[PDB]
Amino acid sequence: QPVLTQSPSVSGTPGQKVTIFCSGSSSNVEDNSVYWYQQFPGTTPKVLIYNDDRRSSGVPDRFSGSKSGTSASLAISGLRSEDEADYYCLSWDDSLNGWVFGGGTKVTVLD
Amino acid sequence: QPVLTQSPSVSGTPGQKVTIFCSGSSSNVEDNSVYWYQQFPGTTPKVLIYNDDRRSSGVPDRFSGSKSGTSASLAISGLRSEDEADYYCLSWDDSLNGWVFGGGTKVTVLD
Ligand SMILES: CN1/C(=C/C=C/c2cc[n+](CCCS(=O)(=O)O)c3ccccc23)C(C)(C)c2ccccc21
Ligand SMILES: [Cl-]
Ligand SMILES: [Cl-]
Repeated sequence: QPVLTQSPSVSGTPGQKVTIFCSGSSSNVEDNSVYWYQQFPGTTPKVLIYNDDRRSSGVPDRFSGSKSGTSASLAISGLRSEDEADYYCLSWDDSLNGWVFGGGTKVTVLD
Repeated sequence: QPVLTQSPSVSGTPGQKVTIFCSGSSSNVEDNSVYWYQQFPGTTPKVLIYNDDRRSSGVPDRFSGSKSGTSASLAISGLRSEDEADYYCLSWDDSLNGWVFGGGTKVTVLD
C-alpha cells in the first residue's frame, strides 16, 4: 500500500478554493523534496510541482504547492471542470531508502 | 493569517466520506492537544473533538479525530445535511507561547 497518505476522493464546485493533503512522516515529506503530478484517466502524467513548492512550466497558475512539517499540500485556487483528475504526491524516504508515493486523490468537480 | 493549514472548502454528497486536514508544526500540532469545533452561521459553535482524538459527549459516531507527525485530521464518515458547517482546528503553540488556529474548512453538502 502507498506509504504517503492521500484521501482517495475530494469534491468541489467550480470556483471553490480546495486544498488537498499529502500526509507523510519524518523520514519522507519532512526531510525531502515533495513532487506532485496530475494524471487524467489513461493519460501520461504531468508533473505540477517539484522541490516542494516550485510550479512546473505548462501548469495553470491556480495550482500551488507547499509543506507544513510532515505534511505537503496542493492548493487549487478556483476549481475548474478541467481539474477533474487524479493527483499524486511523492518523495524520497530516508528510512525505506527509496521512493514513496501517495495513493492519489481523485478530484471531482460537481455542479 | 492562520498558523494551522486547512483547505478553505470542500463539497460532498450525502453519505460520502470527507476528511478535514489541519497541518502544523513540531511546536503546535505535533506535541500539543488538538481541538476541533464546528461552526454554523449565527450559531453557538460545538467542540467535537478534544485531546486529539476524543469525541465530545453526544457527537455523532461518524466524526473521528486523529493526528500523526505535525498534521491532524477530522474524518466525517457519511455526510449529512446537518454537517454543512465550518470546521476549525486549534492547539497551543509552544514556540509562540499562544493559541494557534486553522482558517476553517467550509463543508458544503450538495444534493
Ligand atoms: C525523482 N522523481 C521525479 C523528479 C521530477 C523532477 C522535475 C520535474 C519537473 N520539472 C519541471 C521541468 C519543466 S520546467 O518547469 O523546468 O520548464 C523539474 C524541473 C527541474 C528539476 C526537476 C524537475 C519524478 C519524475 C516526479 C518522479 C516520478 C517517480 C519517481 C521519482 C520521481
Ligand atoms: Cl485531501
Ligand atoms: Cl481541510
